Order: sequence, then C-alpha cells, then structure tokens
Amino acid sequence: FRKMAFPSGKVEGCMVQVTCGTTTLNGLWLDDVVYCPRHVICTSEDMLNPNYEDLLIRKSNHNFLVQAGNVQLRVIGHSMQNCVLKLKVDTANPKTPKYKFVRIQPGQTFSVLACYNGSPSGVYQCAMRPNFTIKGSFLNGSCGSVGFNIDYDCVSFCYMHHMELPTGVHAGTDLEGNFYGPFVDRQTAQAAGTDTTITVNVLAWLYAAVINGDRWFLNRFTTTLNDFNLVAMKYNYEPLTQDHVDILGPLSAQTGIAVLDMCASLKELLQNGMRTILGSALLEDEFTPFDVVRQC
Amino acid sequence: FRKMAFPSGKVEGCMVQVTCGTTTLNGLWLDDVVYCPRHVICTSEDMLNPNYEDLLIRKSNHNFLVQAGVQLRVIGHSMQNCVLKLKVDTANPKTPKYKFVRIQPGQTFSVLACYNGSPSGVYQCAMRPNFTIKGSFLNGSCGSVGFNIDYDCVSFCYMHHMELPTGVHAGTDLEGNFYGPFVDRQTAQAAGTDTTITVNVLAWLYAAVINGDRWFLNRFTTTLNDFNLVAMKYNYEPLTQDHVDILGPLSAQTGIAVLDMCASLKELLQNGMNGRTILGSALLEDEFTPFDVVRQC
Ligand SMILES: *C(=N)Cn1c(N2Cc3ccccc3C2)c(Cc2cc(F)c(F)c(F)c2)c(=O)n(-c2cncc(C)c2)c1=O
Ligand SMILES: *C(=N)Cn1c(N2Cc3ccccc3C2)c(Cc2cc(F)c(F)c(F)c2)c(=O)n(-c2cncc(C)c2)c1=O
Repeated sequence: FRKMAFPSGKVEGCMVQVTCGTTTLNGLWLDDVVYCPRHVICTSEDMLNPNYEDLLIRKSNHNFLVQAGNVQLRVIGHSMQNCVLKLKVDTANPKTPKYKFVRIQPGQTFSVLACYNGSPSGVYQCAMRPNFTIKGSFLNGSCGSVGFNIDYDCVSFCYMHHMELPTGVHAGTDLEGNFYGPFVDRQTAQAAGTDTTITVNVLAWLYAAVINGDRWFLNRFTTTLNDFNLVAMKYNYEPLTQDHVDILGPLSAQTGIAVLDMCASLKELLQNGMRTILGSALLEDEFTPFDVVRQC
Repeated sequence: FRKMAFPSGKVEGCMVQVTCGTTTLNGLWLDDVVYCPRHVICTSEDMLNPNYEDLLIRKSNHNFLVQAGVQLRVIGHSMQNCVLKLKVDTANPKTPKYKFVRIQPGQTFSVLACYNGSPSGVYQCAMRPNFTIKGSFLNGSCGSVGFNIDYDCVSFCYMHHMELPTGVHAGTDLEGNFYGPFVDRQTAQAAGTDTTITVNVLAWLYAAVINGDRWFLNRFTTTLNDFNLVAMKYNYEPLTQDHVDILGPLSAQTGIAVLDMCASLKELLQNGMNGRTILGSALLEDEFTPFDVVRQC
C-alpha cells in the first residue's frame, strides 16, 4: 500500500502568485476570481495584531499584484470571505477545471500541491488529523497552496494552506476561508490539540488486510457502537460517527464482515495488542475507505 | 516528512491509449511519436512465447488504434528493443522539453499511473538494487511512465511493462532496454536478491534529525570499511566515498559526521529499533535520496 496523490495537472493550471507590497504568497485562479489567504494584506509586524476589516477597506484594486508566471492579471474587485481574500480579475482562467469547494471531515485524505512563488513544486497525499492539523511538508512561501480530491475530472478543493504551528504541523482553511479547527490568522500562543488515531481509517486498513487474505485478527465477537466508542477513547482512538459507519459500508459488503464485527476485532487488537497486519507491526490510519478501494 | 512527487501536468498531457485487437495499454505521445511497450502487439497466446520481429512485420499501421482523450492516425511504426514507436499524423501540441535517461539503482522518480490512457495517480518510487520497483500498479497500467523534472525539462526514465509474481514491478527505459534480467514474455520471473540502499537510509536518518528526531544517535564512530562489513552482513549496499561526499551537505547541516551517522545505523541493524519509530516508520526507509532530502529539508 502506497500513498498515491491525484494527478496535479488540473490544479497546476490554476496556481498564481499574489503580492501586496513585499508580502507574497500563492493564489488559486478559477474563472475570474483569485482566492488566497487574507494575510497577504499584512506586513510581518501587522501579524502580531492585525485588524483585517480596516486593512482591507484601505486597500484598493491597484495595490494587488496578481501574476500567472510573469503575466500580470489586473484586479477589478476585492472582498474577503472569512480568512480568504477574493480578487476579481479581468481574465477568466481558460484552464479552469470543473470544480467545487468541499469542507472535509477529520480523517479524509487529499492531495497537496505545494507551491512557491506561484510555481508548483511537488504533490503528495495528506490526511486531516482529528485535531484539525495536517502533517504536511511545507516550507516558507507555501501559503495559498491547496489540497484537493479529483472525482471524474471535477476537482474538489478542500484545503488552503495558511501557516505552520509550533510543533511543525500545518493549519489552514477551506476555500470559503473557514479554518479547520480552532485556529486564527494572527500571531498568538496557538497549539494543536492532543491528536488521536483515526479509527475509521484503521478499520478501512483492516478491511484492506482481509481483502488480501490477511485475517487472523477476525474474531467471533461483535460490539455495540456506543460500547466501542467508549473503549476506543481509552486508547486515544477517535469515536466513530454515523458517517464513518456509512463510508465503511462498501468494504463491509465486499468482505461480508459487518462494521461492528470489525470494531470488535479492532477492540481486541487494542486491549491485547497484537504478529503483523499487511506485513506491518503498526496500524495505519492515513488510508480512507475510498483510498483502500482506489488502490486494491 | 513525506514522499513528494513532481507535479504531473506536463506528463498528463502526453498520455494516450494504444490498442491492437483486444490488447490495450498506455502510450507516451511526444512530438509525432507514441512510445509504448511492444507487447501491445501480442494476444495472450502470442505473449506466451513472442517472436517480436516476426509479429511486428505482420502488422499494418491501421491495426494500431491510438486514442488521445480523438483517434490519432498511425502512419509509421518501428521497434527499439522492447519499445514500439508509432509515428502519428499529429504532433502533440503539449510536448514538454524532455530527455530520455537511464537511471541508476538507488535513484528516485515520480510514477504517473495510467489506465486506458487516463492518468490515475502519482507517487515516488526508487529503482531498487535488483532493478525492480515497488509501484502501485494494477492490470492495465502497462506504458505508465516514470520521470524527474528539472526547471521544466522532463527526464523520462521508466516505462512500465509487468508485475512479477512477488508483486514488484519491472520495466524499461525509453530506449526499450529492461532494467534488470527480465524479458517481455509471459513466463514466471524472479528478481535477484534485493538489497537495501544504504546511502538513502543515511539520508533519511539525517532527515529524521533535521525534523527533531535524535533517539538513535550515539557517541560512537566507525571506519568506512568496518561499517561496510556490517552493512554487507545485513544485505545493505556498500557505501562508497562518493556516497560519503554526496552526504556532505546534510552532514554539514546537522553537524553529524557521516561516519558517526554510520555508527548509528550499525547499532540500528544490530539492536533493532526496540519499540520505537523514526519519522513514523517502524522500518528503515531507503527510498529517499540525499537530493530528495535536501529538496525538502
Ligand atoms: C506564506 N506564504 C508565508 N508564511 C507565513 N507568513 C509570512 C508573512 C509575512 C507577512 C505577513 C504575513 C505572513 C505570514 C507564515 C506565518 C504566519 C501565518 C499565519 F497564518 C499566521 F496567522 C501567523 F501569525 C503567521 C507561515 O507560517 N508560513 C509557513 C507555512 N508553512 C510552512 C512554513 C515553514 C512556514 C509561511 O510560509
Ligand atoms: C498491461 N497494460 C497489461 N498487463 C500485462 N499484459 C497483459 C497482456 C495481454 C495481452 C498481451 C500481453 C499482455 C501483457 C501483464 C503481463 C506480463 C507482461 C510482461 F511483459 C511480462 F514479461 C510478463 F511476465 C507478464 C502484466 O503484468 N500487467 C500488470 C502490470 N502491473 C500490475 C499488474 C497487476 C499487472 C499488465 O497490466
């Protein structure tokens, strides 16, 4: 099992650079709007205590340098939605894919196209941690890099990168500018919550093992969902939602192993602790049910 | 600290489907040529024991259906080793600046897995010492390519031909020469004994330090020769002085001498990791090059 990213071409053709004064970052050019972190309107000194509504009333269209490579796109309007700036430009991007904006749930994976100075540099898969951070690989200059899934040539944008936190993990927003997690776009004492294991994905990984004939850990037991959730938390595992149970349905059907039967199996692995699964001693939690199917 | 592939856009616009009869796979369209595995000309029966010069002479241009998202008309064909080259009537307008390179064992590249001419996923792989690669390829992935990108120039280094019985992958360069002792015939084929890419493990241990993980370091040193004795014992590749040189930047950056890191690795091979993990792994990772680490650290 490999972490496979989606082909990045469709997103590559949407990446631009946005500059306010000396502050620069990446933006995303879809039709005639460029989306980017609103913190582009800040000097580094302003970050210590920014008032965005004011910094923005005082900006004008002509203050924003938007560039696709070295070609300037003239801005004809500006607004902010939550923590994202939307710059209306005078050119509709001919390379705009079919797209939507999605707000993903913790556990969901997506591809990150890391970008510097509007120029894509690399692509990799990432999971949204339960504590609403991502364990990304971002260097300074990466703000405005985006995360996405691709579903029949429709690009679902789910993440825009804003910042690195103290412990070296990453935080940002959806494409409506709403942060994942409790973070804010100003310099404070902010820290990631204590993280937990993504139970839904661990179960998907157990289904993957079963599909491949690796099924020693299956037992005769079943559990109630409520009982499972209470025990799981004792081992720093996430409780399951109804949505989780549902996205495990296809793998449940493929293997004929009921979700709550697999939960029983997991509970035992937790209570006794293991002997390998898919030739690994560790339970993997960054492959979703959809990832498992997409690979097998 | 993740495996990071190159952005795949420039390659995506070169992928096409090639079909002969009910045999289909992917092709790479550059200028007015489509490169694909020559085994496209075989039925399953032919593929059991193919005489390719003899099969190819019997084909006409119109036997080849090339599809680019538009049918492209084939106007000429030739074979170069295990790669078929179909000249087509239309030049690919999105051809990047490109080269064909043969990679060295230990080196990494991005794979763009494709099915029916359509890109499906992108990830990094290394060319293993035994000249296989551990890809994520399913049925129909033949003709998917591997590449590196340097300032907009795409260097293609791999074209995918088969999965071996063990679940690893084998293929050719873009000149159609196999990596490893394999052939393009349906017969059971094993690779030689694989070994671990030592220089890469060392690069990855340096990565782990740069990312704030230091539990495996020790105060000890070793000579190159004595390290290599231990490494060969554990089916690791020899570390050369050129490798030590290559590691110079990461050594400079962490203030750990290469031979000091080698002493750490020796202890890891001898003692195991006990309970522990390094950059999330329970296993010593060997598929990041020094260059890959630098490009990210
Ligand atoms: C983003 N492309 C640059 N950057 C920043 N910033 C530098 C800067 C300069 C002027 C004005 C604002 C900024 C932000 C940060 C810092 C940052 C980001 C926020 F959202 C905040 F709310 C904040 F208080 C500070 C940053 O963390 N990174 C970053 C992202 N990912 C990885 C790394 C190593 C660094 C930036 O790139
Ligand atoms: C490739 N897109 C199809 N394929 C093949 N082949 C199926 C087929 C049908 C008719 C004629 C020729 C072929 C080859 C193989 C089999 C194969 C190919 C070789 F070159 C060999 F030397 C060999 F021993 C076997 C194949 O392995 N894969 C493949 C690739 N990667 C992963 C998986 C699961 C399968 C094909 O896709």
